Amino acid sequence: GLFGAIAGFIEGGWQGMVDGWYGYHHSNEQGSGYAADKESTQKAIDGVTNKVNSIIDKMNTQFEAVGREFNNLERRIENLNKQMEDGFLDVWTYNAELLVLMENERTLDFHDSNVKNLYDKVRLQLRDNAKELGNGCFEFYHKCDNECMESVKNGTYDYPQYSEEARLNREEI
Amino acid sequence: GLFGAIAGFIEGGWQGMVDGWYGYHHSNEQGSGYAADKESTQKAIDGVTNKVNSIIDKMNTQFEAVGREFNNLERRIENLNKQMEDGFLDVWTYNAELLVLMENERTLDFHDSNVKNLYDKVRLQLRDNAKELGNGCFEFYHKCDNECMESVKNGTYDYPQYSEEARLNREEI
Amino acid sequence: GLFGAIAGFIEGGWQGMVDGWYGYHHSNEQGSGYAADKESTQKAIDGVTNKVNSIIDKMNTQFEAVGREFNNLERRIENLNKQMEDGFLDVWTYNAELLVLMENERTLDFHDSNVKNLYDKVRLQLRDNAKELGNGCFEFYHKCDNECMESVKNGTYDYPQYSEEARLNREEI
Amino acid sequence: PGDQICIGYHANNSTEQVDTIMEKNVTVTHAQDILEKTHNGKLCDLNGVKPLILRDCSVAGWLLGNPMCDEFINVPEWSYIVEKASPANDLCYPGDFNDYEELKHLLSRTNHFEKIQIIPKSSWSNHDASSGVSSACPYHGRSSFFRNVVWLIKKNSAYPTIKRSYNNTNQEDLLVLWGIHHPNDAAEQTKLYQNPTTYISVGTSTLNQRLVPEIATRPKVNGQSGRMEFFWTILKPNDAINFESNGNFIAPEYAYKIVKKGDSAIMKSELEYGNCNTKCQTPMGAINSSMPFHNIHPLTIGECPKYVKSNRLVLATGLRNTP
Amino acid sequence: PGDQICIGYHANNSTEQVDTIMEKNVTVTHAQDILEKTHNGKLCDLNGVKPLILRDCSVAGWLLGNPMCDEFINVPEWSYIVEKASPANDLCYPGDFNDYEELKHLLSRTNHFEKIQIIPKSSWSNHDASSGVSSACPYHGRSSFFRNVVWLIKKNSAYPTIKRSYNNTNQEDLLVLWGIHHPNDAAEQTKLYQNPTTYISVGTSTLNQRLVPEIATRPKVNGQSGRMEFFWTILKPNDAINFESNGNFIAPEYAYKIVKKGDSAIMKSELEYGNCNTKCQTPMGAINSSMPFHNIHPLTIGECPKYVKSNRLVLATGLRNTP
Amino acid sequence: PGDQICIGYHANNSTEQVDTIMEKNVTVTHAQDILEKTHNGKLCDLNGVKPLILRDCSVAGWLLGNPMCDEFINVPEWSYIVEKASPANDLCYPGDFNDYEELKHLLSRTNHFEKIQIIPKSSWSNHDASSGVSSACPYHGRSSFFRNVVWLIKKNSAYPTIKRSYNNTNQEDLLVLWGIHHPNDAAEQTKLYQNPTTYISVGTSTLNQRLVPEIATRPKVNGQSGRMEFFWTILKPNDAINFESNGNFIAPEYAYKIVKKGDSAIMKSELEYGNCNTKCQTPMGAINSSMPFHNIHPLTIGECPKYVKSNRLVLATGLRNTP
Ligand SMILES: *[C@@H]1O[C@H](CO)[C@@H](O[C@@H]2O[C@H](CO)[C@@H](O)[C@H](O)[C@H]2NC(C)=O)[C@H](O)[C@H]1NC(C)=O
Ligand SMILES: *[C@@H]1O[C@H](CO)[C@@H](O[C@@H]2O[C@H](CO)[C@@H](O)[C@H](O)[C@H]2NC(C)=O)[C@H](O)[C@H]1NC(C)=O
Ligand SMILES: *[C@@H]1O[C@H](CO)[C@@H](O[C@@H]2O[C@H](CO)[C@@H](O)[C@H](O)[C@H]2NC(C)=O)[C@H](O)[C@H]1NC(C)=O
Ligand SMILES: *[C@@H]1O[C@H](CO)[C@@H](O)[C@H](O)[C@H]1NC(C)=O
Ligand SMILES: *[C@@H]1O[C@H](CO)[C@@H](O)[C@H](O)[C@H]1NC(C)=O
Ligand SMILES: *[C@@H]1O[C@H](CO)[C@@H](O)[C@H](O)[C@H]1NC(C)=O
Ligand SMILES: *[C@@H]1O[C@H](CO)[C@@H](O)[C@H](O)[C@H]1NC(C)=O
Repeated sequence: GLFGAIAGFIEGGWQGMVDGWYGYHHSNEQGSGYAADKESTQKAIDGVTNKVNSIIDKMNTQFEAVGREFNNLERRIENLNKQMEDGFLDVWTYNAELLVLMENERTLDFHDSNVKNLYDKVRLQLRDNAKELGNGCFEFYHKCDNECMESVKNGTYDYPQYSEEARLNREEI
Repeated sequence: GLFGAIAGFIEGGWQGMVDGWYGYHHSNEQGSGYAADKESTQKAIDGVTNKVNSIIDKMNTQFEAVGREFNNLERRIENLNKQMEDGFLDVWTYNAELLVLMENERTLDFHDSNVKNLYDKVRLQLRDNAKELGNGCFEFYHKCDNECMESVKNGTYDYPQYSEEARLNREEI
Repeated sequence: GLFGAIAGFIEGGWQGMVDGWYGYHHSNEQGSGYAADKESTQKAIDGVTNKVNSIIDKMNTQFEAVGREFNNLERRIENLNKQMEDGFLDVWTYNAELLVLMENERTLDFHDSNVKNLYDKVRLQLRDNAKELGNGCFEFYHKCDNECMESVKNGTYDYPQYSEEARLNREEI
Repeated sequence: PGDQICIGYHANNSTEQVDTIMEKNVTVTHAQDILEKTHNGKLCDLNGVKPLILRDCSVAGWLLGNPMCDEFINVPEWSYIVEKASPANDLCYPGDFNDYEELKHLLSRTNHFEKIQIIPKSSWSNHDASSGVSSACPYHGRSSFFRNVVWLIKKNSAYPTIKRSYNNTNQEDLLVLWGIHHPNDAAEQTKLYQNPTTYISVGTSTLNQRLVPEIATRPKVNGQSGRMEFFWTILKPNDAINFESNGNFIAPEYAYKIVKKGDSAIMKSELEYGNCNTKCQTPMGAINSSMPFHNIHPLTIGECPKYVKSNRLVLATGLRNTP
Repeated sequence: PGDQICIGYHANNSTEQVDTIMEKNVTVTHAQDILEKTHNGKLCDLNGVKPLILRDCSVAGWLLGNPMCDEFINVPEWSYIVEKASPANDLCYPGDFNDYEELKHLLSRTNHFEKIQIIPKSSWSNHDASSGVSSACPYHGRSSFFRNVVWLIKKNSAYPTIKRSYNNTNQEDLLVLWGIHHPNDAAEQTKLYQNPTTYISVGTSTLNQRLVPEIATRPKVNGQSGRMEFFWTILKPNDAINFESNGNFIAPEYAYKIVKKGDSAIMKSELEYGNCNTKCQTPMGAINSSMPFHNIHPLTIGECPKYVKSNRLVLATGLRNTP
Repeated sequence: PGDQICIGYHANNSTEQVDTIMEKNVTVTHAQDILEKTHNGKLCDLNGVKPLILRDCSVAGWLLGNPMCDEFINVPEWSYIVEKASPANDLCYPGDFNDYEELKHLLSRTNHFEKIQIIPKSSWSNHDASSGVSSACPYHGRSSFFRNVVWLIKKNSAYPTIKRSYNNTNQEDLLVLWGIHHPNDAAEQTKLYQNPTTYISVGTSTLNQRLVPEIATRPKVNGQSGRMEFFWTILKPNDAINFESNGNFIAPEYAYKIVKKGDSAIMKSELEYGNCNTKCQTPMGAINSSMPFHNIHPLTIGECPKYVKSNRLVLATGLRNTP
C-alpha cells in the first residue's frame, strides 16, 4: 500500500494475533508468542470509529423526497419536479458512494501507516543493538528476556543497558 | 512530494529509462544500463487505470438538462427552473473539478510512494552489503554481476551469500 | 500522524523556533540556537496558501437563494421551490463542511510529511558521519563548526571531507 | 540463532470485501455495512398513530362522500394517508374537481378531519333535495349520490333563487365543498332546474366567484352524459360563506373541521395495513434500521435512513486481509 | 559529549482548534476562520443607492396608490425593495390583484419607476370622477380612494359608454393598472353606474380581455361588502391600450414607466432604514466581511459571501500544536 | 571503486500540465484529457433518423398549418425537433395558442404525427367553408388561411347551430385542434356569423369546455385587429369529441394520429441541416466523442458526455516530470 508495510516489507498478517490490529511476535529462550500493542490498536479504533461517526453525521442534512401531484396540463412542472427530485437523489448517491470509496482507501492506508509507525517505534529504540532482517523482525545483538521484550513493547527500552553486550556481539561477527 | 522520493532524495527522473515508470539503473564491470521494474510499474498502471474508470463510472448518473418553455406570466417558475438547472450544473461542475484535483494530487503521491517503496525493497535486501549514497543509488561492498543484479530486481538477493565478501570490504576501509 | 514525525519520533515542537514551521536546533562548541529551514517552510506556506485559495475559488459557482412569492393556490410549487432551495443549501453546506474536514486532515499529515522529509534530508547527507539518536537528533562523529552546521542546513554537506575523522571516531567506540 | 521480536498485523478468516478508488473487491478483516436493504412489506402505524388507508376510494370519493366510500364517513386522527394509483371509487357522477392537487396538498398538511353538518339537507324547504340522485352513483344497487353535498333540483316546477349563508363559529379552519352541474342540452336544463339561464355565486372574506353552467353534449361516462364540477375553499374561523344560486347548484351539507394540523403525506401504494407499529414507513414496506442509508424507495415518512440509489455501501473499518 | 543537530517543528501558545475526519478539537498552531457570523442588524443603502422601504405599505398599496401610502407618490431610483411580512396598508377597498406575484417578480427585476399621467382625471366630462370615494379608503380622515386609478361613477343618472385609448409614445415599457368593481346587488349596481349589465374590454397587441362584474353578497371587509379586482399589463413602446366600458370601470389615471431594469429584489423584512451603507445586504442586517462564507441568512443581495448552514468553518493552516 | 545500483523514475519531453489542490500547472509525464470541447457545428440525424427542422415556422404554424409552412404538410417520423428563436411564420392571423407550452412538452415526448382528415371541409353543407380567409394569411398573392382548421362563416345570412361529432376509431391517441374568433365589434360579429351572442362547446370523456368570444377594440396586428384563439386536446383511442357552436367556431378539418410516442426534444437553434449523422446532438452542433465530459451546451440529445462548465479537466495519469 501507500506506506509499504501492510502487504509490503511485512508480507502477510498473523492469524495467531487476535486481541488487536497491530502488535508483536517475540521469540527468546523463555518462549515465543503473539501480543497486541494496546496503544496503537486503540488509537486506530478511535480514528476509524470517529470516521464512521463523522460520515454518518455529515449525511443527516440530506434531501428528503416528497409526494407532489400534478395534472395533465401541469406536465412541464411535473417534469421539473421529477428532475429536481432525481437530481438531488443522484447528487447524494454520488456523495455517499464517493465518500465511501475515498475514506475506504484512506482507512486502508491509515492501517498501513500505523504498522510502519509501530515498526519504526521499535527500530528507533533498538538502534545498533539489533539487526533489521527486512521482514518486520529485529534479531537482537543480545539476549532479550521476557521483561526486556516487555520493555520494547512499552517504549522503555534501555539502550545503554545492553549497549556493551550488543557491541561485543557486533564486533565478533 | 508527500513521500520524499520523486523530486526528493532521488532528484530527477531518467530520460534514458523509457520502458516503464519506476526502475533501476545498474553499473558494473559487465556494463551499465537502464531497466524497468515491470511488476511495480504494472501495479500502478492497474491502479491509475481503475482510478480513471472509477471516476468516469461515478459520473454516469449525472444531471442532464431538459428544455422547458414558459410564457410571459410564468416568469417565477421560469426562473425557478433556470435556478434549478444552473444549480445542478454548478453542483456537478464542482463535483468533477474537485474530484479531478483531489485524485490528481493522490495520483502524484501514489507514484512518489511506489518509488519510495521500490527503493526500500532494494535497501531492505542489500543491508550492510552495500552503502546508501543518499541520492537513490547504492554502492556495493562487493562484486555484482548481471546475474546478481537480476536477483535484486526480483527480490531474491541472498544476504548471507555475499555477507562475508561484503564484510571484508567494510573493515579494511 | 500518518508519517510518524510530528508527535511521533520527534515528540514535541519547539516554542523556541519562531521564524518558521520546520527547522533545526544545533549544538556545537561555538554555541547552540534555533533556525528555520526557509526552503521547506516556504514550500509548505505556498502549498497551504494555494490550498486555502483553491477552496475559496471552487466555491464561487455556489447556489444563491432568491426570494420568490406564491399564493394560496400555489402551495405545491411553493413547497417545490422551498425543497429546491433547502436542497441546494444542504448540498453546499455538506460540500463546504466536508471539504474543510478532508483537507484539514491532509494538511496536518502534509506538515508531518514535510518534517519527516526534512529529517531524511539531513540523515541522507550525514550517513555514518553521525549517529541517529532517534528523537530527531543526530550526534556527530566529528567536529561540526557553525559553517559545517550551515552546510547541513543548506544541503551542501561535504560527506567525504569529514569521512575520515568520522570513521576514526566511530572505531575507538 | 539470536532472540528476535517481530512487528505484524491482524488477520482472520473474513471474506468481507470493500471498494476503493484504485482497487475493487479488497478482502478485509472487518467491515461495516451502512446500507439497509430490507423492509417488512407492510403499512404500519407511525409511532402509535394509525394511518388512513383509502382502499379503493380516492380523496375525492372520500371527501365528497361517494356512496361506495361509507367506510370513511368518520375518520379518526391519522399519521399518513395511503391512496392507490387508480382507486376505483372516485367521482361516481362524471366530472371535475377544481384545484384538486392543491386540495390533496393541503390534506398532506393535515392530521384530523372532523366532519360537520353545515346546512342540513332537510332545510331545503322550497327546493327538491330528494330526487337529486343518480344511477351513476349507485349505493347498494339503489340510486344515490355524494353524501356530503346535495344535488338540489326544482320543486313544483319552480327553482326559487337560493340565498344561504354560513358563519364559521368554530376555532378551527373549515373545509367547504360544493359543485355545479353541467347538463347535456337546454332541454334537460329546464327539466331539472326551471330557469333556463343560471349562475352560482360564492362569497367569503377572501373568495369571490360566480360560476355559470357550461352546457355541452358529451360521451356517456358511467352512463351519464352530464358533468359535475366541484369546488372548495377554507373558511377562516370567524368568516362566513355566502351562497346564492338560481339553479345547477350542488350545495354543501357536510363540511370538514381541521382539528389537527401537522406533518403528513399522501402515500401512493397498492398494499394495505399490517397491524404493526414503526418510526419509519415506505410505500413498499416499513423500516426497522440503524443504518444511515437505505435503498428501498425515495418517498418515506418518519425518522428514516437517508435514501440512496446504491446497491452496496460498505465501509472498511479493519485492514486488508491476507489469503 | 558530541556536536549534534536536531530536526524539529514549530510550536506556540495558540489555542485555536480545528476538526478532521478522524479527530475533533485539534489544537493547531495557525488556523483560518472562513465563516462570517456577524451583521449590523440594520437595513442599509447598497453601493450609494438607497433601498425603497415600504414601511407599512404593500406593493399593491404603493402602485395602486393607497391614500395611506402618500410617502411613495414619486419615489427615486432604488437598489432593492423592502416590504414587511403582513403590511397594514394593502388594498384599502377589499378585492384582488390578479397575477400579483408575477407583478412583484417584475418589480424585482426593476430599479426605477417614473410615474406618468396617462389619462387625466379632468378629462372625465360625462362621468363623475369625484364621488368614486369610500370610507374604506380614508385619506386625512375623509373618505377617499386609490390615487393612481379612478373610480368612475354615473353622472346625471347616466353612464355613457367609455372609449379611451392610450398610445405609449415613450421609449420604455409602461406598466398600466386598472380595475373592475364587483357590487353587492343589482341595486348598488344601478345606484353607481346606471346601466344594469356592464362590461370592461381592454385591447392591446397582445392583450385581449372582456371582464363582466360578478355581483354577489360577500362579508364586509373594512365595512365594504363589494370587491374590486385589479389588473395590469405591460404596454410596449409603440403599442396602444384600448379601454371600452359602460360601467364598473376603475380607470387608470397614472401609469409607470419602467426606466431602469436591473437586478433587484423584494426583501421581506420587518426592519427599517439605518442611514448606513453596505456592499452586501440580508433581511436581518448588512454584512461587512471578507470571509468566503457566511451563515447570516440565505437570501442576500450584492457582493456576498456564500451562505452556508454551518456554525463553524475553520481551516487548519499551521500544524498540530504541542501542549 | 565499486559497482552500484540506482533506483529512479521515468522522465520525458512532455509539457502536459495538470492541477491539484496545492500546486497548479504541474508538468507531468502522462495525462488523460476528459473534457470534450469541439463539435461539428451542424444539425444532424440522431442514429440515422432525421430531425424535424421547422426552418422559419413555429410549432403553431406547423400544426395549425399556416399557409407559409406548407413544407411540413406531411412530416415523417423524427428524432428531435428544431425551432428557431423567433420564427417568422407563427400565427398569420394574430392571437393566442391556449396551453401552448404544455403542447410543446407533449410534442417532445413524441416522434410521429400522421395527419388524418377528421372533418371534411366539403361536409359543411349549411355554412360557408370557403370565405373563411384573411389577408393576414396570404398564400400566392391571394388571401388564405390555416390549412388544418376551417373558418366557418354564415351562409345565406343564417348560421345554423353546428352539432358535429368525431369518434376516434384509430388505435392511437389523436391530437385535435380548434379555435374561436374574437371580432372587433358587434357589426363585424353579425357580418360574419349571423347571431349576435355565440358560444363554442366541446365535449370529450375528460374534456368539457364552453368558449365565448370576448370582443374588444385592439391595435391591428398583421393587418387584423381581431384575434383568433386556438385550443387543443388529446382524444383517447375510443373516445369521441363533440362540437356544438352557433358562431365564431374555427373548426378542425385535420387532426394528428400520435403514431410513435418516445423520447424526443425541441431544440432552440438557429442553424439548419447538415446531412450528417451522430449519436449525440447539441444546439451549437453535434458531438462525436469518447470523452466522459463536454462543455459545449447543457441541452443535448442522444448518448452524450456529461455537460460541465469547465474550460479544463485533465487527470494526471503519469508522474511529476523533471525539468
Ligand atoms: C360571524 O359571527 C360572529 C359571531 O357573532 C361575528 O362576530 C361578531 O359580530 C358582532 C357584531 O359585529 C359583535 O357584536 C360580536 O362581538 C362579534 N363576535 C366576535 C367574534 O367578536 C362575525 O362578524 C361574523 N362573521 C361574518 C363574516 O359575518
Ligand atoms: C498556468 O498556465 C497558464 C498558461 O498556459 C496560466 O493560465 C492563465 O490563463 C492564460 C493561459 O494562457 C494565461 O495567459 C494567464 O496569464 C493565466 N492566468 C493566471 C491564472 O495567472 C497560469 O498563469 C499558470 N499558472 C500560474 C499560477 O502561473
Ligand atoms: C402609436 O403611435 C405611434 C406614433 O405615431 C405610431 O407609430 C407610427 O406608425 C406609422 C404608421 O401608421 C408610421 O408611419 C410612423 O412613423 C410611426 N410614428 C412613429 C414616430 O413611430 C404607432 O403605429 C401607434 N400604435 C398604435 C397601434 O396605435
Ligand atoms: C467483485 O466481487 C463480486 C463477487 O464477490 C462481483 O460481483 C464482481 O464481479 C467483482 N468485481 C470485479 C472487478 O470483478
Ligand atoms: C366510439 O366508437 C366505438 C366503435 O363504434 C364505440 O365502441 C365507442 O363506444 C364510441 N365511443 C363513444 C363513447 O361514443
Ligand atoms: C470541542 O470543544 C468544545 C469546547 O470548546 C465542545 O463544544 C466540544 O465538546 C468539543 N468536541 C468534542 C465532542 O470533543
Ligand atoms: C467519429 O469520428 C470519426 C472521425 O474522427 C468518424 O469515423 C466518424 O465521424 C465517427 N465514427 C463513427 C462511429 O463512424
